[PDB]
Amino acid sequence: EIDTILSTLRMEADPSLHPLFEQFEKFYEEKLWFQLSESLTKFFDDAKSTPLRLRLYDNFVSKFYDKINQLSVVKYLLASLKDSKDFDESLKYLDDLKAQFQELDSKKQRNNGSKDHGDGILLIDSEIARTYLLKNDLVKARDLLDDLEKTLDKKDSIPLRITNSFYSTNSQYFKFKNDFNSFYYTSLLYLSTLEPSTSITLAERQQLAYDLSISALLGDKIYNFGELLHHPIMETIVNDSNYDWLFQLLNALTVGDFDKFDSLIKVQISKIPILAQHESFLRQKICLMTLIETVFVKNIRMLSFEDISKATHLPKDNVEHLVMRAISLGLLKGSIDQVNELVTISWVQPRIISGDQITKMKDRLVEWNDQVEKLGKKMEARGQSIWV
Amino acid sequence: GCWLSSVDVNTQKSFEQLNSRAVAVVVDPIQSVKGKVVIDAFRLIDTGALINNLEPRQTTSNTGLLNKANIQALIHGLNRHYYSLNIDYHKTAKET
Amino acid sequence: MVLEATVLVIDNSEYSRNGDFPRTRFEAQIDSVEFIFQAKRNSNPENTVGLISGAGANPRVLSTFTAEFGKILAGLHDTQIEGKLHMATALQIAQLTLKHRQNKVQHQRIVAFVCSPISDSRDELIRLAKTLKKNNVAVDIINFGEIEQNTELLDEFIAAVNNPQEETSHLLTVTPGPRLLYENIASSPIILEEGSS
Amino acid sequence: TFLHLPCTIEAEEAEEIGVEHLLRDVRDQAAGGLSIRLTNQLKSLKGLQSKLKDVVEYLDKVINKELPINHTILGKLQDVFNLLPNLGTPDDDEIDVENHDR
Repeated sequence: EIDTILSTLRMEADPSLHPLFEQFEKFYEEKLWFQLSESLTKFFDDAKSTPLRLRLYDNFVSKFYDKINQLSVVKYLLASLKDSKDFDESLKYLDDLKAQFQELDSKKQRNNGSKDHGDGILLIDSEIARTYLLKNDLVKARDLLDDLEKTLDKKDSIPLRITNSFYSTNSQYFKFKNDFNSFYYTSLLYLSTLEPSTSITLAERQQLAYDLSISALLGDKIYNFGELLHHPIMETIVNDSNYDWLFQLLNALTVGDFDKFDSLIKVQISKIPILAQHESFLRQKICLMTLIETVFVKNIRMLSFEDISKATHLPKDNVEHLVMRAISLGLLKGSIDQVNELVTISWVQPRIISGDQITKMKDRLVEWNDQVEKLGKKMEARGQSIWV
Repeated sequence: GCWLSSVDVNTQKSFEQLNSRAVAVVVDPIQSVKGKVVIDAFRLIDTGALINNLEPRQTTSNTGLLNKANIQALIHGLNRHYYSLNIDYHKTAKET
Repeated sequence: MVLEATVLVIDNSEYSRNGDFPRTRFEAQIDSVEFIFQAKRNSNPENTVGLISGAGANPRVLSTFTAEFGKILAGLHDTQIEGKLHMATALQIAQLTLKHRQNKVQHQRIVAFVCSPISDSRDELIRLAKTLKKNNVAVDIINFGEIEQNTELLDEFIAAVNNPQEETSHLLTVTPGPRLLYENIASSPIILEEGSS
Repeated sequence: TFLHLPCTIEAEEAEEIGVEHLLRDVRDQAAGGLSIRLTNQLKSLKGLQSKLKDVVEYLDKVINKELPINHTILGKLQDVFNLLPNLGTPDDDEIDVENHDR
C-alpha cells in the first residue's frame, strides 16, 4: 500500500536518506503519528534540492490530517511548493488540499470534542498568495491577502503560526514592488512572530538579512539602522564577502561617520549596479541623519548653519535644502532663517537606541532635577497661613 | 417621604419575628439631596406598647433625640404604627 | 466506595491525537468519564468527581465538584491539546480543588491519566510525595502513554505514598495499543480498592 | 502584555451626594479658600519631584543592571527633551509683560 511509495523514492534518493523512509513505515505501524509529524518536517532540510518530498507528502495529506495537527501539514508542504518553480502545479495541488479541509471540519469539530480544524483554512490562502507572487501575478495575491486580513483581525485566539505566514507573504509583495520602507517594517513583524518550531531554514535567515540591509539603506524615513545592528539576524553574518561591506555601510550610517561611509560607496558602484544609480541618494541620506543628531545631542535646541556646514561636508546652500526635505517628509517640524542664519527645531522623531544616547538623556534630567528639589524646600517653609 | 403604608407593615412584621430586633431603612432618593436626608430607620411598635405605655423606653438609654427630615410625614406614623429613632454613619480609617 | 471525591487529571496532548483507542484518544477519554462518574454514584450517591487539566500552557480548572456528569463533560469539550503533562503542577492544583467541597467527610484521591511523559523533573516529584501523604491523598496513575515508547519512574512515588490512608495508592497498567481504554479503567480497581486505619 | 489605561474616578449623582456629605474633611476632590490653594501648589510640585527621580533611576538600571531596552519608554522620553523650554528666548519676555499686568 504505502510500501511502493517509500520503496521507489529510495532509488531516486541519495543513500544517506534511506533510513528516513524506513522510519516512516515504522511509525505508521506503531500507530503513533506524533513522531511521524516531526519526521516529515525534518525531511525537507536534508533534501531541498530534490522534490522527493512533495511526492511523499501526497500520501500523508489524504490519510492523517486530523490525526496530526494541520499546522504541521502546512509546514512541510510550504518548503516543497515554494521551491517548486513550476507554479501552475503548485496552485492546482493547493486548491485540492483546501477542498479536503472544508469537508473534514464540519463533522470533526464535535466528533474529537477537543480539537479545531478551521485554523487550517486561513494558512492555505496564504500559500496560495505566495505562489501568485513568484509567478508574477502580484495583484491576484494582494486582493486575496486583503480578504484574508479581515478575517484574522476579528479573531484573537488564532495561533502564532497564522500571523507568521501572513506577514512573510506581505513582505514578498513589497519586495517585488520595491517599496523599501514598506518591506522594512513588515519584515520586522516576521522576526517577532518566529517560533522555535521548524517553519524556518538556515537559508531564509541569511537571505532576509541581505534584503533587510538593502531596503534600509535606500529608505526615505528609516533611521532604524541602530535597531538592525543590535538584532541577531545581521549580527551573525558579517564574515562572508557579500555581507561584509553591507555591515560596514549599515554601521557607518548609524554613527554619522563619513570617512568609513564614502570609502565604501566607491567600491559598491563597480561591484553592485543596484547601488550605482542610488549613489546621489545614499550621500544625501547620511547627511540628513547627522543633521538631527548634532542639534539634538546638545541641550541647546537652536543652532547656526555654519557648524552643520563642516559636519555634512556641504556648503550652506544645501544645508537649507536638507532641512526643508526633512520637514516635508515629516521628520522634523521647525523653521529655516537665512536672515539670522539659524535652524530652530522643535519636534523630533525617535532616535536610535544606544547606551551612550541613554547616558546623554540621563545626564540631561539631572540639570533640572536640582531645581525641583531646591524649590520644594522654599515653598514648604514659606507660608504661615497654609491652613491657619 | 419616609412613612410606611399598610402593605409594608405586613412585610415589616415577619422580619420582626425572624430576628427579634430588626430595622427597616427607607430611602426616598428623589427627596434626598444630601445623600442622608429623607433616609430614616423605623421599627414596629407593639400593640401592647401603646395601651400599657411601654412605647418610650427607647427615649431612655440612648441620646433621646429624634431628628426629623420630614416633619409631617414622620409624626403621622410615630404613634400609629412605628417608632423612628435617629440614624448614624460610620467608617474605619482605611475606608475614609 | 462510599463518600469519595476524586479529581480527575485528564491530559490533552500531542500523543492523544493518535488513534489507538477509537477514533482518537480524545474520543475514548470522553467515554472513560461516563463509566467512572456512574460507578461512584452506584456505591454512594453523594460522590463527586471533579476535573482539572494537566494540558496547555498553564494547568487550569475545567470543572468543579458537582453531582451531574453532564457538567463535567461540558467543560472537557473545549480543552487544549498542544501541551503535555506537567505532573507536579497538576497535583498542587488538584489538592486545592479537593479543599473546596460541600462536606469534608469525602475521601481525597487523585487519579491521573498519562498519555504524555513529564515535562517537569524528578527533583520536583520527590518533594510532592512527602507533601501528599501528610494530607492522606492517594496517587493512582493510569498509564497508557509513558509505556508506548517510554519508561516511568513513578513506581517509586506510589509506594512512598501508600500507608493506611483514606484510599490506597496503586498502579494501574493499561496497554497503549487497542484494548478499549474506557472498559479497562472501568474493569480495573478504582473503588474495589479502599482504605484502612 | 498590559496597556495602561489612565483613571479618573466617577460616580453618578445618585451616589455622589452621600460621598460629599459623609466626608468630614477638606477633600482633595473639592477645595475652599486661598489657603487651601497654597497647599495644592506644594502637593502638586512634590509629586513631580518624586516622579522625576523614578525616571533617572530607570535610566541608570538599564546601563548598570542591564534590563532589556524599551523604545516605548525611551521614545516617549525623547519627546520630552524637544518639548522642553529654554531660557533667553523672546517667549519668556512675553511672560514678564503678563506678570506686570496681573
